[PDB]
Amino acid sequence: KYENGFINAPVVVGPDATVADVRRMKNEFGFAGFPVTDDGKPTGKLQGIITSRDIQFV
Amino acid sequence: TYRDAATALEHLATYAEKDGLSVEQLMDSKTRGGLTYNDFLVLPGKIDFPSSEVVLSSRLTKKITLNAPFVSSPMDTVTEADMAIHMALLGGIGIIHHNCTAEEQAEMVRRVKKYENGFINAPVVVGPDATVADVRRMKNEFGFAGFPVTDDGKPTGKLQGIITSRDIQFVEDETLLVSEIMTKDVITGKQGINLEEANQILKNTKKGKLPIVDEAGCLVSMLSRTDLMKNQSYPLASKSADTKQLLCGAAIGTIDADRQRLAMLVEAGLDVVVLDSSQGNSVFQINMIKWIKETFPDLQVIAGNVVTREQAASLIHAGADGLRIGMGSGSICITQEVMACGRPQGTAVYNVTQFANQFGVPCIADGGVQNIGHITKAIALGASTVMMGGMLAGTTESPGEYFFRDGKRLKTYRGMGSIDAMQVAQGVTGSVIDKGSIKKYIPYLYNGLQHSCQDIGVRSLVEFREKVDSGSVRFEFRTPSAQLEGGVHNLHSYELFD
Amino acid sequence: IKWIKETFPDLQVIAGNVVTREQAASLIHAGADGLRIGMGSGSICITQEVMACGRPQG
Amino acid sequence: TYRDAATALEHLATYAEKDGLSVEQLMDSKTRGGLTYNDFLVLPGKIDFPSSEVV
Amino acid sequence: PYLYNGLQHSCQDIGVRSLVEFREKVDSGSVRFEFRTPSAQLEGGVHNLHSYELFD
Amino acid sequence: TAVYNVTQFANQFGVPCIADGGVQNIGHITKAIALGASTVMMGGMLAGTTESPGEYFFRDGKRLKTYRGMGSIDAMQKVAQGVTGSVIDKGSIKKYI
Ligand SMILES: Nc1nc2c(ncn2[C@@H]2O[C@H](COP(=O)(O)OP(=O)(O)O)[C@@H](O)[C@H]2O)c(=O)[nH]1
Ligand SMILES: Nc1nc2c(ncn2[C@@H]2O[C@H](COP(=O)(O)OP(=O)(O)O)[C@@H](O)[C@H]2O)c(=O)[nH]1
Ligand SMILES: Nc1nc2c(ncn2[C@@H]2O[C@H](COP(=O)(O)OP(=O)(O)O)[C@@H](O)[C@H]2O)c(=O)[nH]1
Ligand SMILES: Nc1nc2c(ncn2[C@@H]2O[C@H](COP(=O)(O)OP(=O)(O)O)[C@@H](O)[C@H]2O)c(=O)[nH]1
Ligand SMILES: Nc1nc2c(ncn2[C@@H]2O[C@H](COP(=O)(O)OP(=O)(O)O)[C@@H](O)[C@H]2O)c(=O)[nH]1
Ligand SMILES: Nc1nc2c(ncn2[C@@H]2O[C@H](COP(=O)(O)O)[C@@H](O)[C@H]2O)c(=O)[nH]1
Ligand SMILES: Nc1nc2c(ncn2[C@@H]2O[C@H](COP(=O)(O)O)[C@@H](O)[C@H]2O)c(=O)[nH]1
Ligand SMILES: [K+]
Ligand SMILES: [K+]
Repeated sequence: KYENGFINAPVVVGPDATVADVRRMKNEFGFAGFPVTDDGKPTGKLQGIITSRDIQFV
Repeated sequence: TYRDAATALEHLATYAEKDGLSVEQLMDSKTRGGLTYNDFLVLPGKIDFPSSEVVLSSRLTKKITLNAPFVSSPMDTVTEADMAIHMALLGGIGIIHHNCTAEEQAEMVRRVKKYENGFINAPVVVGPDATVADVRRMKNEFGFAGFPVTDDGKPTGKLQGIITSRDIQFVEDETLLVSEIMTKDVITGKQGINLEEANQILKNTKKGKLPIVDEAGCLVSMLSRTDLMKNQSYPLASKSADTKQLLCGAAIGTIDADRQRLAMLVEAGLDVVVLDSSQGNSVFQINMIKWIKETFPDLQVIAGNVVTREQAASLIHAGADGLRIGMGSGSICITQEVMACGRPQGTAVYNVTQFANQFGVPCIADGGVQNIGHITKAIALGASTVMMGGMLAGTTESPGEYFFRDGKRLKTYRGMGSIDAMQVAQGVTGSVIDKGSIKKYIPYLYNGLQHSCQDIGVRSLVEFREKVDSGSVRFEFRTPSAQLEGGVHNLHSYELFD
Repeated sequence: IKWIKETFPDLQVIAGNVVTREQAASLIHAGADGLRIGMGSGSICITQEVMACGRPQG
Repeated sequence: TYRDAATALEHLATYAEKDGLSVEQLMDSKTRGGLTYNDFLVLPGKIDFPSSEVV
Repeated sequence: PYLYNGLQHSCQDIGVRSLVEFREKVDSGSVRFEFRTPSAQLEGGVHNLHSYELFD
Repeated sequence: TAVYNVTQFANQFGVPCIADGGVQNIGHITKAIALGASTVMMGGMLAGTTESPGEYFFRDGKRLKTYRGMGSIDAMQKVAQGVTGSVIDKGSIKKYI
């Protein structure tokens, strides 16, 4: 999973998740590029994306 | 029969003195005299706070204060730009060596000052007629890839767009012009805006840069997102309160030629100068000090080296803003064996600072420092900061090429008085073991000093200074047997950080 | 120490480590039933070199 | 508060003795006695001449 | 000449222009001294190096 | 001798062979391939590099990493045919390889 062309089952986050949750996810995986789906599942409806820049200075 | 335990604290008053020695009694030679760090200990006190609460704010000079009492020595095997940059970021400061041409030293100072910025002065720019090949050559040279695009290719030119690493990153045709690949619509800040205002706009855009332009649309300055990141990652960084640039120190001699050298260092943005000498109490250095205060009145001057009260008085009278203490205490130094002249570092620090502190002149304890214990004791005896040479040699930020010998990873470390460096030697050439990055090593020293203050029962170095002078902090001599017992002993083998 | 004497009054408490008169007085006042003396005197210990803090054991 | 630096040389007179020991005090055994070269140092002073001038 | 030059620099650091002056300033108590504990002697010499290598 | 005699047989079946063990330098790699090996396996040479697990410690004035055989008692504990030892630091394999 270190290098991909098409990433399978990318890590995602729900809209109701907090910045605290996203930072905890960044430390764990550890990247900060999580698309946002409505149900918080990888197969869910895309509603946006959150990146490192988005949470860097929150 | 036995006294009631409830009377334990009250019974302490029946004793004429607190247990252990005052700093006065310790250094009241006597009987015994001429001691160094390893000859004594600081006795523990009362803990009523966490070590994380301990403040290590320290005066480098009259007007300069650091968040940590750590100073890297001006030696060609310890402090160049890389060293000085990271010392400043981690709350200390670096003194750039002068075993080099004036131009080379000024360049090192300049790189330290330009490493972090608030408003970038004269940012690197590119013209629209430049090629991708040119931009890549610029990236390699500076090297950063964010360049605003001006019509004339001057920092003061009319802004027409911006070129970033992402823009050139996967361009196959290097002949393409900047005008073709650049981003034309760029968010800018208006001239006259202050730093806090400019930063917010930058934070809102989420872009790499924020160019500042005048009403005519000409570039005047620029912000960088990474500067905000650097501030966030290094909140204790030693920086100018106005420019946000890292503080930088540099060493010079006291000959007439160093006047031109210093002028070049000041132009590069030097914040503090160290007059480098094994015996600073000279007419030569005194004249240099006087010349600096009238020529560069805003430049802080550290004089030295000194080890006696008389030396200190002489240079303080000359106008020194700080003092460098140590003669022969250096790991790679031999002045005492060659000149018969020097002083045990512990006694030197005490007797000099006992005089100098009365004048609000901070003193650097220079040489003989190898561990956290040495740092604590130096400060206990009156030092405001400690200078480290050998301890920082062999770190990745140190300027050296690692070589292998005796099955050990080594870096060369040499005294500035050694014949090799000058090319009667007062230093020698040697090697030191690898230690890794100071990004780990300095926080270890920082954390260690906090715990040391905690055990002693002081919440800051300011408090530490006060409680020692008042006789509240207590000390104890170490016989040769006590020192062996104090260190590792009676083991077949043994293996601090990481 | 105080919490132990009121919770487990029959339990003997040894406090420490200490090396000064003042430390001893403090913990004795707290109710210590015994004291442990030593700081840096340990064969495998380095507190004195790392903390600049300790005392010759004698 | 801090003393004025201009009074630094004048303030030296408030001390009973110069910093360090006299040769008499060094060799006034005592306590300590029976020392050799490696047991002591000479403290530095004031430089107002080049070493080449030394006779 | 190395010893000669070295002794000149040593006199300079002490602040005396000759051995005659050196003798006088010591006897008058102007030249000052300091004991060296065993720790100070180790600190005064080369210390804490993996290896090391005066004249020539 | 092991690499030569095995590969002289294995090459006839198009089966590539790894030369595992005894490799310490570029010369060993060359000779192993010369004798018929298709690749070389390195253990000790890569131990002590930054990308290798786990943590460095200092002994005898040298920066070391623990290096042990899978047949050592320590390894089998989560008749020994291996031992536990140490190797010097080597830095990143991004430079070493
Ligand atoms: N997304 C993605 N594309 C890749 C990756 N590796 C190679 N490619 C694409 O594969 C194509 C050709 O790659 P090539 O240069 O032959 O190297 P190779 O794919 O590593 O064999 C190019 O379009 C690359 O951008 C990867 O890790 N991720
Ligand atoms: N963002 C993300 N990256 C993944 C995932 N799984 C594997 N990766 C890889 O991890 C790397 C992360 O990209 P990077 O730009 O370094 O970090 P990010 O921008 O914070 O996501 C890429 O090379 C991905 O191919 C995943 O679920 N999410
Ligand atoms: N781009 C740029 N950076 C500078 C200049 N002068 C100093 N710097 C510093 O270099 C750093 C730029 O790093 P970064 O923005 O990540 O690199 P870039 O995105 O490729 O420009 C900032 O911290 C600046 O303070 C300059 O003229 N141009
Ligand atoms: N629209 C617009 N694009 C910009 C601005 N600043 C930079 N860009 C472009 O957006 C892309 C990403 O730039 P940036 O994130 O600053 O580059 P990085 O610092 O290399 O990550 C590049 O193609 C830039 O030319 C801006 O203010 N507005
Ligand atoms: N652009 C920029 N702003 C800075 C820098 N250093 C401090 N600041 C700003 O100074 C203001 C005060 O922040 P401050 O509390 O000093 O943060 P700290 O320096 O981490 O303690 C904030 O707007 C910071 O963003 C820098 O290097 N660059
Ligand atoms: N006399 C003398 N002192 C030196 C020389 N090089 C470095 N020093 C001193 O030794 C200190 C470094 O000591 P270390 O940190 O290695 O124990 C420096 O701060 C500097 O004052 C030299 O060549 N001669
Ligand atoms: N018999 C035995 N072989 C081992 C053990 N541990 C490792 N080896 C082998 O020794 C090789 C290591 O060779 P090196 O690169 O250290 O010279 C490994 O690739 C593996 O094949 C062990 O405990 N017992
Ligand atoms: K010990
Ligand atoms: K020395």
